[PDB]
Amino acid sequence: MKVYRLYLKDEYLEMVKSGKKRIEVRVAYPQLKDIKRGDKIIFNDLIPAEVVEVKKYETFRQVLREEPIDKIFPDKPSFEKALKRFHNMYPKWKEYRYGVLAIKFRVLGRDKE
Repeated sequence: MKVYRLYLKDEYLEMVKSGKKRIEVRVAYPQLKDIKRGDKIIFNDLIPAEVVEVKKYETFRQVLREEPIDKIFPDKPSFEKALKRFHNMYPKWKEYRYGVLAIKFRVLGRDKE
Protein backbone atom coordinates (compact mmCIF):
# COMPACT_ATOMS: atom_id res chain seq x y z
CA MET A 1 0.00 0.00 0.00
CA LYS A 2 1.37 3.35 -1.11
CA VAL A 3 0.42 6.81 0.09
CA TYR A 4 -0.16 9.70 -2.28
CA ARG A 5 -0.28 13.10 -0.61
CA LEU A 6 -2.38 15.26 -2.91
CA TYR A 7 -2.74 18.92 -2.02
CA LEU A 8 -6.24 20.18 -2.67
CA LYS A 9 -8.18 23.33 -1.82
CA ASP A 10 -10.41 23.60 1.22
CA GLU A 11 -13.19 24.19 -1.29
CA TYR A 12 -12.64 20.93 -3.13
CA LEU A 13 -11.29 19.08 -0.12
CA GLU A 14 -14.51 19.96 1.67
CA MET A 15 -16.38 17.83 -0.83
CA VAL A 16 -14.03 14.95 -0.13
CA LYS A 17 -14.68 15.42 3.57
CA SER A 18 -18.41 15.23 2.93
CA GLY A 19 -17.90 12.21 0.72
CA LYS A 20 -19.38 13.81 -2.38
CA LYS A 21 -15.93 13.34 -3.88
CA ARG A 22 -15.60 9.70 -4.85
CA ILE A 23 -14.34 9.70 -8.42
CA GLU A 24 -11.39 11.94 -9.18
CA VAL A 25 -11.09 12.76 -12.87
CA ARG A 26 -7.82 14.20 -14.09
CA VAL A 27 -5.21 13.72 -16.79
CA ALA A 28 -3.69 10.33 -16.09
CA TYR A 29 -0.03 11.23 -16.41
CA PRO A 30 2.71 9.67 -14.27
CA GLN A 31 3.01 10.15 -10.53
CA LEU A 32 -0.73 9.54 -10.34
CA LYS A 33 -1.88 7.20 -13.09
CA ASP A 34 0.56 4.81 -11.46
CA ILE A 35 -1.82 4.72 -8.51
CA LYS A 36 -3.72 1.47 -8.13
CA ARG A 37 -6.21 -0.32 -5.91
CA GLY A 38 -5.04 -1.00 -2.37
CA ASP A 39 -3.00 2.18 -2.24
CA LYS A 40 -3.89 5.23 -0.19
CA ILE A 41 -4.40 8.87 -1.10
CA ILE A 42 -3.97 11.70 1.37
CA PHE A 43 -5.95 14.78 0.42
CA ASN A 44 -4.59 18.08 1.70
CA ASP A 45 -2.35 15.82 3.76
CA LEU A 46 -4.93 15.42 6.50
CA ILE A 47 -7.74 13.23 5.20
CA PRO A 48 -6.59 9.76 4.11
CA ALA A 49 -8.31 7.82 1.35
CA GLU A 50 -8.17 4.29 0.00
CA VAL A 51 -8.11 3.42 -3.68
CA VAL A 52 -11.33 1.58 -4.46
CA GLU A 53 -10.57 0.89 -8.11
CA VAL A 54 -8.52 2.33 -10.94
CA LYS A 55 -9.73 2.41 -14.53
CA LYS A 56 -8.34 4.12 -17.61
CA TYR A 57 -10.32 5.35 -20.59
CA GLU A 58 -10.50 7.93 -23.35
CA THR A 59 -12.71 10.93 -24.00
CA PHE A 60 -14.47 12.63 -21.10
CA ARG A 61 -17.65 11.12 -22.48
CA GLN A 62 -16.22 7.72 -21.61
CA VAL A 63 -15.63 8.56 -17.97
CA LEU A 64 -18.99 10.28 -18.03
CA ARG A 65 -20.47 7.12 -19.49
CA GLU A 66 -18.94 4.76 -16.95
CA GLU A 67 -18.73 7.18 -14.04
CA PRO A 68 -21.50 9.59 -13.03
CA ILE A 69 -21.21 13.37 -12.98
CA ASP A 70 -23.02 13.96 -9.71
CA LYS A 71 -20.12 12.10 -8.13
CA ILE A 72 -17.22 13.28 -10.26
CA PHE A 73 -18.57 16.76 -9.65
CA PRO A 74 -20.39 18.19 -6.62
CA ASP A 75 -22.24 20.84 -8.59
CA LYS A 76 -23.63 17.83 -10.42
CA PRO A 77 -23.90 19.74 -13.71
CA SER A 78 -25.49 18.53 -16.93
CA PHE A 79 -23.85 16.20 -19.42
CA GLU A 80 -23.70 19.15 -21.80
CA LYS A 81 -22.61 21.53 -19.07
CA ALA A 82 -19.92 19.08 -18.04
CA LEU A 83 -18.70 19.01 -21.62
CA LYS A 84 -18.39 22.79 -21.65
CA ARG A 85 -17.08 22.92 -18.10
CA PHE A 86 -14.24 20.66 -19.19
CA HIS A 87 -13.74 22.90 -22.20
CA ASN A 88 -13.87 26.06 -20.13
CA MET A 89 -11.08 25.77 -17.59
CA TYR A 90 -8.23 27.96 -18.79
CA PRO A 91 -9.50 29.58 -21.99
CA LYS A 92 -6.26 31.27 -22.97
CA TRP A 93 -4.53 27.91 -23.11
CA LYS A 94 -7.10 26.50 -25.51
CA GLU A 95 -6.47 23.13 -27.11
CA TYR A 96 -7.85 19.65 -27.68
CA ARG A 97 -8.81 17.96 -24.43
CA TYR A 98 -6.95 14.90 -23.22
CA GLY A 99 -6.34 12.56 -20.31
CA VAL A 100 -9.21 10.36 -19.20
CA LEU A 101 -8.47 8.56 -15.95
CA ALA A 102 -11.20 7.57 -13.51
CA ILE A 103 -9.78 7.39 -10.01
CA LYS A 104 -12.11 5.74 -7.52
CA PHE A 105 -11.17 6.31 -3.90
CA ARG A 106 -12.97 5.78 -0.61
CA VAL A 107 -12.36 8.31 2.14
CA LEU A 108 -11.28 6.59 5.33
CA GLY A 109 -13.21 7.47 8.47
CA ARG A 110 -16.92 7.94 7.90
CA ASP A 111 -19.12 4.87 8.04
CA LYS A 112 -19.82 3.15 4.74
CA GLU A 113 -20.97 -0.18 3.37
